[PDB]
Amino acid sequence: FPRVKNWEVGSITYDTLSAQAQQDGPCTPRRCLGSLVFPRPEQLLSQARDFINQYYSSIKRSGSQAHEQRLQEVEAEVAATGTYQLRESELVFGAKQAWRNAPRCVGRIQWGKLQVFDARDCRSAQEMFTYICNHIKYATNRGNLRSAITVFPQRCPGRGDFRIWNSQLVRYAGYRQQDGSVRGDPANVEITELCIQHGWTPGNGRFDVLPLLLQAPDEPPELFLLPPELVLEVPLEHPTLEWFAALGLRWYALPAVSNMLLEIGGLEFPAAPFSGWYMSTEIGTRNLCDPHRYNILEDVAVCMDLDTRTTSSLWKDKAAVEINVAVLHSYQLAKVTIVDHHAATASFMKHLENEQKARGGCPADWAWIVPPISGSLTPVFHQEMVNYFLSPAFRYQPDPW
Amino acid sequence: KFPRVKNWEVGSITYDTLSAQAQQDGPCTPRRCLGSLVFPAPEQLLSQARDFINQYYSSIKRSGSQAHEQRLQEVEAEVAATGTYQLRESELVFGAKQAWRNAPRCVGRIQWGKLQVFDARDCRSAQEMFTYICNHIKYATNRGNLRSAITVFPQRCPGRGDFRIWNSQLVRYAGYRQQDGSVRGDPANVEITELCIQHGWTPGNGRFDVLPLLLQAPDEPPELFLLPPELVLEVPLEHPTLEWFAALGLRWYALPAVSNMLLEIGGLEFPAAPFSGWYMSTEIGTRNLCDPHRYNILEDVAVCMDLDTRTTSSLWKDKAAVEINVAVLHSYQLAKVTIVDHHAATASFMKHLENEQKARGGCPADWAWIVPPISGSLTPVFHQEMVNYFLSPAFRYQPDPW
Ligand code: HEM
Ligand code: HEM
Ligand SMILES: CCN(C)CCN1CCCc2cc(NC(=N)c3cccs3)ccc21
Ligand SMILES: CCN(C)CCN1CCCc2cc(NC(=N)c3cccs3)ccc21
Ligand SMILES: C[C@H](O)[C@H](O)[C@H]1CNc2nc(N)[nH]c(=O)c2N1
Ligand SMILES: C[C@H](O)[C@H](O)[C@H]1CNc2nc(N)[nH]c(=O)c2N1
Ligand SMILES: [Cl-]
Ligand SMILES: [Cl-]
Ligand SMILES: [Gd]
Ligand SMILES: [Gd]
Ligand SMILES: [Zn+2]
Repeated sequence: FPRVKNWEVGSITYDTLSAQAQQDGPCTPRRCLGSLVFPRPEQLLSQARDFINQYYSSIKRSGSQAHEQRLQEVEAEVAATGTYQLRESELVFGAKQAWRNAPRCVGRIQWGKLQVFDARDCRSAQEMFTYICNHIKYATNRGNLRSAITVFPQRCPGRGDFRIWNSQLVRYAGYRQQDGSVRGDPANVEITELCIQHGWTPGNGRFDVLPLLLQAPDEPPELFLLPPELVLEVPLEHPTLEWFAALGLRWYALPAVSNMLLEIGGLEFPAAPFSGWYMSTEIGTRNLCDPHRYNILEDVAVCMDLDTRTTSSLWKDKAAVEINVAVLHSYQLAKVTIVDHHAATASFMKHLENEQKARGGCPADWAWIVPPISGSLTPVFHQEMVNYFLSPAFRYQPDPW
Repeated sequence: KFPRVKNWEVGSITYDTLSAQAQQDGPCTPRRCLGSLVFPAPEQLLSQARDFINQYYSSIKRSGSQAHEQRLQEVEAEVAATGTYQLRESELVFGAKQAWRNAPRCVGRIQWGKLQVFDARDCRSAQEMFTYICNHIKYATNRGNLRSAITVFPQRCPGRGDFRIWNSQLVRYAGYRQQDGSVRGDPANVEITELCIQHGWTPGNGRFDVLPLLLQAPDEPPELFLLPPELVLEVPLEHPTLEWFAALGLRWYALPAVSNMLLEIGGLEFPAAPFSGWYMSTEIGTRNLCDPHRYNILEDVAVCMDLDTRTTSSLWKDKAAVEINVAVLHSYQLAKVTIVDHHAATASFMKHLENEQKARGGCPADWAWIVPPISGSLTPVFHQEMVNYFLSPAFRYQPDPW
């Protein structure tokens, strides 16, 4: 039972929950691979039993009545068909547990508040688009963002798969050059090349919201233009740097992850987009200041008249902080839900104490919980953490080509 | 079948073949990663020594030669006759550099080849130990132009107790448990402060009181020694544009000299071998001054800056910590004392990673320690995957002598 210390306070806890880890991670006694982003048929019934048992434990209903009974239908269901369907409540309870189990999510204090749009009866690329559109409208909610996941049908053999080709529902274009250099978002240059190579007419500039390459089983994808009134965006301005708005920066309101594979009770949903709301450092520090992203750090520093000629003026640090200040200011003025890295990390500490008394620990990936600016100024920096894989869970999956 | 490692900023990909040589085992399993934890028979002495000698004769391109096999037999024979063996002076110098080279949480390893090794293995008392230590401080400080050095005291050996330095660093500030349960001075040093007093030290009552050295000779109680004030170079902290900052009265010392770690070379153990380089500014500005459990100045600085401290989304914490690091850098440059900022230091660590990949096929690195505690993704190490593992020779932690 791994001993875990908080170095700010001196408190000690043991992670007893770690003892139930499943799909093994990448580390061995001889080397640690915790800093790697992507680390490297009678079985369906075993993962199926375990999830059903997890369900009835939560609802105070282990050992009696329907506990026995639901174990049988999935037995018989896989006996005849080779797979099974989840009760709508299970799909809801599995959805929330997989969020609860995501080691890299700092927002999990919210895990109990989630809206599951059951789209298991989906049947075409036109059906998805409206299911995605109800999601985006429901989650955006005029800027009062609400956590939501939409679950499309569970993959089966013999036929294809529902898969959203974009990493997120809202992404910006990336246009190349004679010199290769990208106008727009360099992270999305690939999916931008597939969107043009499928019908879309490429826009002019930096923040062109990409279309949507949606793919119904077996058939090639179809482009879908997003309603410009459905894509809530926030123009970026700074509370006191008057020229900041003139930089013409923007970001969208809804972070909606549309390529991860949701896995409940052994069933694999390759299309199950979840959305929440942003922590401000994601937009201000990574999206805008990463060297391989919008890479605006130096442009902002010039406007602040900072001394970029020496690293020890800390001009990068100063410009980055104001970029974050502008993100937070802009989202609040637009009345769009956003959380700063200080409040977010402090709620995660509260989440860890919650998870300690409830489940005896919490899987957390320290490198992704600590925010990308001001890490030791947040409490999670001084908190030792244990990282492992529990089920149900979200997983990464190969790109569909 | 070797770990593939990606740099996300540039796209490059390498494989860490050196990790397969990992001479020991860390805390992680396929079940669970514990990488974020701060603290994770002659035959066996023989194979450790054998591996080091192999290493030493590889570095001098005498791999598998006459001298090489001579030394193997010599060591084999001396472990048989005495239970231990003795390092040659050149072996000791090579082993101390390799221990630095191998330290996975050190971001300054671009420097690992430039290390001054003082051989103190003939040391005989606590009083002589004090003289070697004072010479180390004087040489490494060098009036502000810092030089990396290590002084290596007699090795652990059967029949005799250990040489130990009780202090965690050669220069530390006292932490006096005030009567409110609070602390005046550095709270990380309350324990060693209590010990110095208990061992005869007359304590001061300032925030920046330099601790005496508690030096333990084999099978002897520790003995108190005061550092000559003019040996301890300090930097008063001022800010280039915030003139009230000087009125905080903050100081820090020039020489970071870690004195409580164990140096391991070829199975031999040196419980007392203090080493010193120079500071990266974030250690002082972010960790030592702003950690809530250290000097914890962040809020008092933000109030003085007139930041809005009632709400977190004003980023007052971030703004105040950035100005504290600016003051640290400005002050050390003013005083002409070596210091490196986290941008320069992480840039040079990327070059070390590239040197080490051509040289040994990889480099053991602890990502959570290499990425600075502010502005992480603004430095290139943030976007570099890393493989953490233990190679020997090595610096290791060891239990406190008391
Ligand atoms: C409600 C506010 C939320 C906030 C502020 C938040 C914040 C974050 C952040 C900053 C990350 C860092 C990962 C990255 O940037 O690539 C992350 C990871 C993640 N989040 Fe959340 N999140 C929220 C809600 C949710 C919800 C509703 C779900 C799903 C139901 C979710 C699932 C995940 C997953 C799967 C990851 C990646 C975990 C991994 O790769 O191991 N989050 N979150
Ligand atoms: C010359 C400039 C140097 C710089 C800028 C530097 C920088 C650093 C920093 C920032 C850390 C993390 C420590 C912390 O945050 O508490 C560290 C760790 C460390 N450094 Fe260096 N260092 C330097 C020289 C040296 C030398 C000369 C040695 C030994 C001969 C050394 C050995 C170590 C070790 C053993 C650790 C801890 C590694 C571990 O616990 O696994 N460093 N260094
Ligand atoms: C490709 C970029 N990285 C590697 C993965 C993208 N991703 C993976 C899933 C977690 C994640 C979270 C955010 N932000 C959020 N707050 C949320 C998105 C959805 C619910 S909350 C943004 C991106 C990602
Ligand atoms: C005990 C507290 N933690 C765990 C480690 C503190 N420590 C010991 C390990 C290395 C270390 C390095 C620095 N800084 C430096 N630049 C140096 C010190 C000596 C040469 S360079 C400061 C403190 C520490
Ligand atoms: C190499 C390193 O693991 C990589 O840059 C990680 C570090 N931590 C991160 N943390 C979050 N939240 N998001 C990221 O993309 C990353 N990138
Ligand atoms: C618990 C956590 O691992 C701990 O606070 C670590 C994180 N990274 C660090 N990195 C450095 N360089 N020094 C430290 O003391 C720490 N502390
Ligand atoms: Cl994003
Ligand atoms: Cl220090
Ligand atoms: Gd101007
Ligand atoms: Gd001023
Ligand atoms: Zn690990």
